[PDB]
Amino acid sequence: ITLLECVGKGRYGEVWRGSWQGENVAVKIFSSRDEKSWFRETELYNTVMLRHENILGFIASDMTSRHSSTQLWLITHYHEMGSLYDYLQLTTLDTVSCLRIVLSIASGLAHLHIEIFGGKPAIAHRDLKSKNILVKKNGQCCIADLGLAVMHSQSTNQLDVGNNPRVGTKRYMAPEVLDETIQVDCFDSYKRVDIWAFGLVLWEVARRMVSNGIVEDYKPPFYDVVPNDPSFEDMRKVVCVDQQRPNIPNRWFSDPTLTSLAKLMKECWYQNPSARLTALRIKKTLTKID
Amino acid sequence: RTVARDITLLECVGKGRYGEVWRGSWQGENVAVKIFSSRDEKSWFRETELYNTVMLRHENILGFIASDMTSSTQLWLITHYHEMGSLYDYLQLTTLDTVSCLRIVLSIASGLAHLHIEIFGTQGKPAIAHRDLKSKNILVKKNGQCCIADLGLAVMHNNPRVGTKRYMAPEVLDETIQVDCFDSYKRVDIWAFGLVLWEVARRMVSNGIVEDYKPPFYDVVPNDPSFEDMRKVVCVDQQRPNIPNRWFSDPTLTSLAKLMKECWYQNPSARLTALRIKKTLTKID
Ligand SMILES: COc1cc(-c2cncc(-c3ccc(C4CCN(C)CC4)cc3)c2C)cc(OC)c1OC
Ligand SMILES: COc1cc(-c2cncc(-c3ccc(C4CCN(C)CC4)cc3)c2C)cc(OC)c1OC
Ligand SMILES: COc1cc(-c2cncc(-c3ccc(C4CCN(C)CC4)cc3)c2C)cc(OC)c1OC
Repeated sequence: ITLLECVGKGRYGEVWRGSWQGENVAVKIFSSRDEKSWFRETELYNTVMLRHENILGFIASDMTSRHSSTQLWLITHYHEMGSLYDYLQLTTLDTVSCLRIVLSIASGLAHLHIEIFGGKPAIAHRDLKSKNILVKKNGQCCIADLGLAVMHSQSTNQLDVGNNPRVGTKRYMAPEVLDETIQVDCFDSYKRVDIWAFGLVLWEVARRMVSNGIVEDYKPPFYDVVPNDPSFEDMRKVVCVDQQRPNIPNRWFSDPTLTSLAKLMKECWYQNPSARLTALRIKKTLTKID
Repeated sequence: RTVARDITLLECVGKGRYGEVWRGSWQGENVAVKIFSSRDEKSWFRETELYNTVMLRHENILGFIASDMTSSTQLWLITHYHEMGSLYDYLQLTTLDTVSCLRIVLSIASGLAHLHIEIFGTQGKPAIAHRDLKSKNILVKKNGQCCIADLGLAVMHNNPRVGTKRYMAPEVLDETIQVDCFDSYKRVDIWAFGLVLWEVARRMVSNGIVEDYKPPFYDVVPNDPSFEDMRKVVCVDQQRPNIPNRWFSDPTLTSLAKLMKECWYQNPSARLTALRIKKTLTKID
């Protein structure tokens, strides 16, 4: 592997565009601060039946050490168009491209959430957001970063919540995460947190779909109501105390597709987690829209 | 930067149900490569999770180089390579003198005490119990010291895998072990250590005499002894390995026999600690 170009740097570590046997690959180099995400992602990618067109493709994971220095690498497919967050900054969507994106995300999420016997455990992501979705050259997306994932099997009644003090991205946390009332030993609780975050992603995408010559600028969820670099408490205030949800631009109600998407995202945002749609129902609804 | 991950596999040095171990070459140096069967993936996951928690570095612990998952899934553990092989291998083709026998057993005690001890701080470690100590899980280094290998069953203060039945302590065989008490697992390691000390002491020459290499309980259980075979010997009959008369003519072997007795008490809380074993060994000879 030759590391060519740094494509991301934060507290998790860095991601590099790398060359391997002539092909681009993505190399995530973890900080020791996030070593538990490296191990969790490795446990999740050990599932051969995780493999799916809308899940970021695994190549290898390695821990290498000499003396007191440890290197933690995750190597995946490389998507040169980058994340959905990057794509939406500068590009607008037509109806077909908007539905293709959101159906591909629903398809990946339903794949994660549903157990296959024989297989793959049921999986909840816990950090779904537009920076954790990659855009592929076919116009479908794939879901990335399983470092916070929770696994469940109904066949053995086993829940595996892993060992990771990391929490989800604050801007996308559901009300029950922000108020810390979430039932921690309930697998359905985790799926419902993913559905809340999916609704926010739907909103980010729909804003960029043109209708009647109008589009909204890219904004992240709750851009207008919290400080820059919002705290956990900043998010709790708007989501839990103020009962805020992302505003639906009135121009959407002129367009059948955006009217349907607004209905879908509202059914992701109930404060009652058990009222929210399932990923399978979202996928079926998006298979029927326009 | 170009990261070279070119490992060449040269010769297979071990093959079991676990998988295989190869002598390999990495940047001109010998490394050992363990290739796991999918049947024993939990052992790779446990050892990897442990090393991702605490990067153990100790002269008497097999040196960690890398843990690799490649996409079925292939799971590889890469360590230092010890050309003299396992203590089990080594004791079949050599006898020992007083100095080499003590250096072997004190190095094992040193590795085990390092596993067992909690050290506070950024630079520290959780306490660890091995749970499968035996002569095949100890390697002989060129300098005459040993190192402990295989943390697949280790616990920090796997899965279908259980300890090697020949070396199981009485409380494991009678299922009385207090499973939520970390000290219980240390005491299981001390039992197994005592058996290893017996295996090594047999091969130490005194007055021109040596015993043949044998595994513990060779005279009272079959090959691949069952759980019931072991329970009847160790729990019901309370048998222990034989101390030959000739040891009692040798001050070193007399001291070693006393030490192994203090590793084999039926009551696990009566057994010596690894630290107390080290101290005793430093005062022999
Ligand atoms: C695991 O295995 C082996 C690896 C290597 C090896 C090869 N390339 C680069 C490195 C390296 C360089 C520099 C740092 C540090 C420098 C100080 N600070 C800034 C943090 C980072 C870390 C690591 C290494 C250690 C050599 C070995 O020996 C020949 C190994 O053993 C077989
Ligand atoms: C989310 O998580 C993971 C993602 C990836 C990954 C895979 N393909 C492509 C990328 C990418 C490439 C390029 C850009 C551009 C965007 C715009 N521009 C201003 C600079 C950079 C962004 C992103 C990434 C980040 C790999 C990972 O692991 C190896 C991930 O972690 C699991
Ligand atoms: C117990 O466990 C592990 C052990 C090892 C390991 C490390 N050095 C050397 C060896 C070895 C080499 C050579 C022989 C024999 C064969 C050839 N003939 C010339 C006689 C000598 C035996 C043994 C091993 C098996 C590595 C492991 O992992 C990578 C182990 O698992 C954690």
